[PDB]
Amino acid sequence: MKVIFLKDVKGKGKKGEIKNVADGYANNFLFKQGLAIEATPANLKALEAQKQKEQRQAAEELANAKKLKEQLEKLTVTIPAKAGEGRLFGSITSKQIAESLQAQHGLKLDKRKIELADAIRALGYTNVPVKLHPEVTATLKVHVTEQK
Amino acid sequence: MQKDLHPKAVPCKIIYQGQVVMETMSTRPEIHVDVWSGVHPFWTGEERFLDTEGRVDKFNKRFGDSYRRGSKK
RNA sequence: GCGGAUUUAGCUCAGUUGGGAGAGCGCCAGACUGAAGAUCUGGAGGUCCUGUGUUCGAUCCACAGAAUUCGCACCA
RNA sequence: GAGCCGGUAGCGGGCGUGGAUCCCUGGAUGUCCGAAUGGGGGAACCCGGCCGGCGGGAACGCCGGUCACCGCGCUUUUGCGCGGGGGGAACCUGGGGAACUGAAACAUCUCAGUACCCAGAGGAGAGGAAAGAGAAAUCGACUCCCUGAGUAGCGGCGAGCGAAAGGGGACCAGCCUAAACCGUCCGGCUUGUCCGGGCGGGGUCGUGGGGCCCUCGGACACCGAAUCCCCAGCCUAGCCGAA
RNA sequence: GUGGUUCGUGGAGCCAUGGGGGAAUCUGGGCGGACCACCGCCUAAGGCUAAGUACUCCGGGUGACCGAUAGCGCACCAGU
RNA sequence: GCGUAGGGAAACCGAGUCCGAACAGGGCGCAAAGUCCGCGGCCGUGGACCCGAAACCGGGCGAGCUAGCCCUGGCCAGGGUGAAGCUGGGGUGAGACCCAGUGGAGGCCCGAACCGGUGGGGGAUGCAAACCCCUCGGAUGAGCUGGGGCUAGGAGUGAAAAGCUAACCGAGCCCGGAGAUAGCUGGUUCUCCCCGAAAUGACUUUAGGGUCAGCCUCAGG
RNA sequence: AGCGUAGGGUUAGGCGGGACCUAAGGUGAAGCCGAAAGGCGUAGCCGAAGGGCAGCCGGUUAAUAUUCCGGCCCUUCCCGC
RNA sequence: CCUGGUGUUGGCUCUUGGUCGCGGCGCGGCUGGGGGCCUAACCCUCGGAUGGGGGGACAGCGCUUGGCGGGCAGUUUGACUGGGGCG
RNA sequence: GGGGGCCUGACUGCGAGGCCUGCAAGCCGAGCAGGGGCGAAAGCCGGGCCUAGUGAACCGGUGGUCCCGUGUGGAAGGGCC
Repeated sequence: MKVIFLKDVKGKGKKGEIKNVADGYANNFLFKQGLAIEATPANLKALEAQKQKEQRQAAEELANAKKLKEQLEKLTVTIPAKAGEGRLFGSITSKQIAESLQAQHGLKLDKRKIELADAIRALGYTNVPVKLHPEVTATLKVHVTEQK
Repeated sequence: MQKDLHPKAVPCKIIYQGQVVMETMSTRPEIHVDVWSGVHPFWTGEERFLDTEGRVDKFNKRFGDSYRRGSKK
């Protein structure tokens, strides 16, 4: 039985799970129900088509987390707020993160990313391992300052 | 004609007849019966060109049913 | 005659570690009885189907014949 | 080419060479039944919508025409426009399909795939360019006649049944489409690359078709029809016609 | 498990199929009579195709064919 | 296509061959050669010397036959017998229960039409393919019935003998297999010449058939 | 002569059948099952001295008659008001 | 008519048997028996609609197995024989 | 016909030539060859003293052949013993 999956087999995993459900068995109860279909070359193309589409959405987004990547890991990270002699009066959040560099420096980037224990403040040079792409990120430099 | 398949015929003929073998494995065989009977499948419900339901049997049924060569479901 | 089932004491049968030949009996006897029966005691019961072979050693393992029994194979 | 109102010869009356009787072919009527079909029904009868004159409607209102069964395609829209079905002596294939009787019984066998019934095509259907035949590396459509052959062979090896290639002959004759490969699109999913159906490519005769790259190459090859008059044959009477 | 075939169960194939499994797209896939090697043939699982053979209701022709109890039974107000 | 060699299961050999390992026999060699045709006595397939039955098998044909069953009407002149009941009276508590009145059932009795058809009479080329005469049973009932229909003939129906199914159903009737087979039965034609039979023996699901012999006849040596 | 030839005879708004109704049963669009022919079969329809429906008495010919005469009794449809 | 395997006759779990391999037990592939509501076929159900309800892997029903089986169908059941038979 | 000695011809290939005979059967048999046994040897031996102890042909088993083998190599299968 060329069972073209679409969810379960234990659950739902509609991921390349062809399983000899068997004759009318798997035939009637599984898809009569509506949960995938049979070989049908059309599909046996359908699965590979969209597994290839998925293949563009990953390596691409790979090429999208590799462009900002290098361009990003080279230049600075300047944000001179106010302060006294250490620390700022309103710490420094990766929230104030985005806002700046973006608008200013330019390219849009998240604010859930960047690996921040808390709201620094120590102004000046203090790098921040910023999680950009799932496997590859950006431990960039950050030089703040109380422009006074 | 209302006892066939739609997706092909298969009804009729059937020249049965039993005997009492006992050959090649020694000596020779014999004869008897002289009857004639039927022999066929079964039918399920479908539909085409505004309702119709269909019928035809297994085999075939497993087919067109899956697909449909003149009307689907 | 194609196949399966088995073979030891008078009868019916156990017997697998390859080394003791065993049980029951029913049968015989003793005890008991007025006797016999019933009970208790005891005893016997040998071509382990035959032959040959294997083995230090054969009821047991190997090789033909057999017999009994059941099913089947029947167009000389 | 000059007689006629049929077989009726009879009474009573009449058409005709300013081409009657009749011979031809194409006509218009074709009452009621019958597949019947508008509806019903014991056939040859009795009943209904639309149009219809308007008709005696003497100062009072009808037949005629019509129309329409149902299964078939499908311009689907509310479906408008095409085919069928009923026949038919014999012959045709399919669908189904038997005892007698022979075997000097009779269960195998035979009569047979006959007789019959059913469906359906035609004027002929049947069949028909080969996953064929056989073995000389030989043959080639199908069919039919002779022959092969009462042979090879089937079998209570009994009664019987009993092929074919090859050779001779009649005839000849070849073609298509799914056949997703290409492009065209139309409709969907839901945008891609899926299935879909109309247009061509090709649309295979004896192994090819596409798609790519260079040689191409630049008019006689008509089929089962399609067509024109042609001799259109016949279609009944055509008409001379030696003494 | 039946068919047809000369094949009546047979050493018994090809083609056709009643039920059940359910391959390949040219070194593919049947075939040449169980099967197997090698050789040889063919390319299926859609379709159309006049002509060559069969049959007389019809019309004609012809008769070592008849003559009214023969011929079709029925030669003429007969399938009555 | 028969003859031109054949011999053999065959391979195959071949005027020789198969058995075999032996010159012992079987088949044949030895040409005598046919072959086609015509005309005949015959033999096989044929319906095939001619008519003859009971039956089997196919497709139709019928409940205005009759047996049923469904639907729907009609029909049983008179009379007789007298159960449930209800009314009243009756010794006990009520009653059982008795009696008397009324009352009117029952596949009930006596009997017409109507349904039938034992028991005798006639009739026997009848009046008639079941009828006439005298006689008899049933006579509100598994009652008789008209009209409408349903079933069906290897199948129906059947208060059931194998009955009835268009006047003889032990499996209807018509057309078809078909002119079934038919050791049995008959039937089997103009003259004349010639000779002249058997009625036994052997084997038969064979004995009143027929194979082979024995006895006939014609052609040549 | 209930035999031959010839001529002639039976008339209905109200009698019967239809122009109304259904049971059996038969048909039968749909629906259901057959190798084919076919089987069944809803609703609707067919189906009768069962249901329903508006008259009777006398006269009058060679024959008819509740129809023809006449005297008496009615019904349904239509148009008008 | 009864009957094994097979089919459109789908899920979930409870289990014992064989087997060969690595009296045994541990495992392992193999495969056999079986017990369960379910349930999406199937069928039936209906009860006022197409939804519900009930059975449910049944069974209907198809294919092969085997069995009963005079209900029916078709044949048969010798000769002799100083009559047919019995003998 | 009664014992004892070794011995098995209780043979293959064949049989001239007859008995009985419609059929098929049935039955006999010198002698020829290969190969033995018994006897010195001349010879006898192809079961019995006989005449009953029986069966067609097909339907098959099996030990031998290496005859056929359905395109050739073979085998299923078949023919012959």
